[PDB]
Amino acid sequence: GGGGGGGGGG
Amino acid sequence: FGMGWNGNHTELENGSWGPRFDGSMQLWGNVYNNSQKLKPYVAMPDNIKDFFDAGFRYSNSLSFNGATDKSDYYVSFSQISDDGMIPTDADSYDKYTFSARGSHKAGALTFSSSLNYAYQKNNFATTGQGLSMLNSLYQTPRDISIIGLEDQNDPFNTPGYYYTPYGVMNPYYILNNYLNEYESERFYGKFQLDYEF
Amino acid sequence: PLYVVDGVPLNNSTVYSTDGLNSGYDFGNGANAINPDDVANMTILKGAA
Amino acid sequence: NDTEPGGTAVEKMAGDWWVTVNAFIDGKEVEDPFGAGHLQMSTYNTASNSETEMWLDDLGNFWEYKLKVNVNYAARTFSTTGFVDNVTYESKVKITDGKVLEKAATTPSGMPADSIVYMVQFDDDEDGLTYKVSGFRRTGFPADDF
Amino acid sequence: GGITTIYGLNGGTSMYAITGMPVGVFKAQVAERDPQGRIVVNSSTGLPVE
Amino acid sequence: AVGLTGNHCAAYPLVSYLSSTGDPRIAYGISKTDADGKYVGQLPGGKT
Amino acid sequence: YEQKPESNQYNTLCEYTFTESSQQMDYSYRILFAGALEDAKQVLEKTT
Amino acid sequence: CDKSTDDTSKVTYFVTLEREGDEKIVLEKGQPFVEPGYYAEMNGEDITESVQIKGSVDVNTPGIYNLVYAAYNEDGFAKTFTRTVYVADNTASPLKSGIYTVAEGSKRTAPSVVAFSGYEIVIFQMEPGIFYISDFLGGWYDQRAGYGPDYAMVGKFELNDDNTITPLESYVAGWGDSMDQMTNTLLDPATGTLKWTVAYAGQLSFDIIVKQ
Amino acid sequence: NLIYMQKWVSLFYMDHMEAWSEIRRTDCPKLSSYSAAQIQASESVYTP
Ligand SMILES: [Ca+2]
Ligand SMILES: [Mg+2]
Repeated sequence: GGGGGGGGGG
Repeated sequence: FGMGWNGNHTELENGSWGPRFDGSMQLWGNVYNNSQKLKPYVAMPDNIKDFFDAGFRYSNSLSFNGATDKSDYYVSFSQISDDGMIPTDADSYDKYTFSARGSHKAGALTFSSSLNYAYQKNNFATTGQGLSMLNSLYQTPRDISIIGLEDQNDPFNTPGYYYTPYGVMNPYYILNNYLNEYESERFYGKFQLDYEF
Repeated sequence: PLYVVDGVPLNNSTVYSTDGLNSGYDFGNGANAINPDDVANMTILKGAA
Repeated sequence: NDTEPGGTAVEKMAGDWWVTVNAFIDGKEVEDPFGAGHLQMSTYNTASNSETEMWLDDLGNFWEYKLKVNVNYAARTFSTTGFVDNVTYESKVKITDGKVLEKAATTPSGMPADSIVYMVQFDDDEDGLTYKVSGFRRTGFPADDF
Repeated sequence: GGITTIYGLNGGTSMYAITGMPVGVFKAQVAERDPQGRIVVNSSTGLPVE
Repeated sequence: AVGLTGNHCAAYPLVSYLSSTGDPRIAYGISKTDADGKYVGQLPGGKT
Repeated sequence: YEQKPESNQYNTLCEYTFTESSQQMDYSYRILFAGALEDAKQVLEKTT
Repeated sequence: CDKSTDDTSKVTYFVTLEREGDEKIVLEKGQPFVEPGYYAEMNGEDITESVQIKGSVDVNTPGIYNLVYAAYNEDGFAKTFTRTVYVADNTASPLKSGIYTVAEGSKRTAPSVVAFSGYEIVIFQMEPGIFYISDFLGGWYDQRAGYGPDYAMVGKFELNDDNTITPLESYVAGWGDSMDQMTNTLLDPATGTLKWTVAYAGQLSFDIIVKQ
Repeated sequence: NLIYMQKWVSLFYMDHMEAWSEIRRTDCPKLSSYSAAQIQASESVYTP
């Protein structure tokens, strides 16, 4: 499926 | 455990993979004008809980009524104004309605009518994975005082010297400086003609 | 379900963000506009036959 | 009404340690003969997650040894029965009189940390000595590092 | 095919409608297991293997 | 650069080669380290 | 290039730990075939 | 109702410390050591008088003397810098101490070749024949790629009357480590430069040369 | 090797999909025989 997301800083 | 990554201590993380809480005095946050904040390395278990306020909501509703053996009449008004528990006025909802409903019978004929107007003004504290309030809020070390970040006359809370630069921002900045408003106006109603024969 | 008020279909359109991942927000649905103090009776027809 | 995070069966005796290695020569204890200073080592549960054995891993910083030791979790003691195979390079190690002492040691920052102490012997040590590996649990503050 | 996305992240958890299954089936990354139930992990890091 | 933050750093094979050959193109799209001012590449998959 | 130490977007490309379900090129697959290749088919139908 | 997580922090005001003068100094036996100077600031007030210095320079005994300069915060936080002082042997020699600069023609040799120049190294004599060298590699790792002093090849060498140079000892901390072989070494007692090519970890070698 | 190694530098920050494919066709740059951990431990074994 579509949408994507980032990760975080660390 | 407090602020850090890889189990090691850090002065700038958005997370709590640091050492086990010591009580020792360690540094944290950015450096402003050759100065830095220094605090005991302890947990602040209420920090996220303390960030919230109490939402308040006040409502006023009126109605006017009457009838005869051939007619009836209803007219009402409602008002609602919510400023929820997230700080500032970003949780807002104002509802206003007005209604007027009548029916009159004259013989076999009945004509009635209802007309309603609705207003709303929503303001929303936007969510998401970027520079939003809650995402920025969850990404806090267990030892960092969140409500200590609201004072913008404290340079260390200004966006350029916020304690962590990892994809998040000072939550009180985001709520005080972003915008996501909605205003709506709405009219609906009906007309009915009944005739028995 | 189809909201029917007196008895005319009521608009029940929802206004919420189309990208819930980065700018999630929700601004209400069409039934939220009716004032509950005006309701005499509500009857929910569950079946579709 | 509070969630318990849990752990492996030997959680409190696993960990990272900053140890040094002394050696008993002529009956008197010699402070770090090999001059290796403070060395990192780890202990940690086995895949079986029993409460009667754990891994002792020097990380290759002294003799390059890593073996399973028997564990008395209640007493916080560990040892081997005789010499046990090493998993790192085909040797044998003997761990005697090991113990993990809660909050007993002191970090370089002057704070309480867990102490660890055990005696060790190696079947390829041509001098046949018995060494005393002692140290504390690593805090994670750079100031407590070496 | 007998499958169609209803909503779902790219290379992440996704909710489907699949032919002989209830509305809203979820698929998500689980770790590899040996034929005997045990969890496969990476020889060098220790972390699970997809 | 807009959708995400900066995620890419120089990799070790490219940096060691541009350094060995004296190539001045080592300055195009790559930036000296903000700490010592030299060119450093990261061994593939070796961040952690 | 490699994955910057302080962010985490491309760990699985660098460590070769993606899989088929990681969809690491579904966006491009759709662009090339349902974007470009279809438009091209239409072009060759419409002009001589 | 009442809130429980007020910020407990104290704002600590750090110290600034600036070294005035060279970092490495080479003096001859008997020549007095004069403090080059330093400046220390805290919140704009001058705290130069508060700097502590650990170490001493025995000008009448050849060797290496390290001095550590430090100034301290009110919360005990410190900034520091190091100054290293070297002492010669007094005895004459065509090799003069001590701060040398890697000259024009210094390069790799295996497997690549790359030109480097401009880097400083340190050479002083601790015995009428034996000299201490801070980096046989002319800074190919120390200050070329910035790997640090640990990646400098320290050692000793004993000047021959052929004016060739015979290596006594060499060691690179952090890799092992010592050189493989030493060849093409001699001193032109009028340049005044010293040449050497040194071979390293199995398949490396350089062709450096130094001058004041 | 010299034509291929410069083809590789040339395609940095220009056309990475091709760079990957020309690495695959010509297998130059060669894959080193040393591990990432062996290269990190002693740089001298690595051919830049
Ligand atoms: Ca509010
Ligand atoms: Mg298309």
